[PDB]
Amino acid sequence: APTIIDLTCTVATCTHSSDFGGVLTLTYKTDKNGDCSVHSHSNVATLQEATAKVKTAGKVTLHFSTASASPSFVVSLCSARATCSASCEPPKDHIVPY
Amino acid sequence: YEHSTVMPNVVGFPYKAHIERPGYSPLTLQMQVVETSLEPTLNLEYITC
Repeated sequence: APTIIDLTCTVATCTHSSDFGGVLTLTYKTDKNGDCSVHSHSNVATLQEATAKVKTAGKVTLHFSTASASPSFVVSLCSARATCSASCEPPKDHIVPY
Repeated sequence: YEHSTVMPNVVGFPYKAHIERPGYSPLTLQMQVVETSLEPTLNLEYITC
């Protein structure tokens, strides 16, 4: 498996809607390109995917869903770890069929 | 998705509107007032020659 060091987490947009309504960006440094097993360590946020493709450019993006105004959780990529916090805004749609 | 705004009544002014729905990427509209016409209402009184 590829090695990951200096992993930092940022949030582009959050919105606590029913669907996957937040986009997260991870910046890292790797020795080789490959596959990693991303996870979230809190039930505050649920990820979309379980596997990610790491490339030497060093940036990946993920989608998550939550329902709190101020989420805060630890995301792990391969063997690394980082802390994410964000601010979220209410959705405008009243009723959805999913 | 309802929306409301105010735009000036000046011909050729390139008004732009911003609409931001939380579940989607924001959208921008370009509006322009190519022409106006203020027509009154008339009641003929008489005619002279």
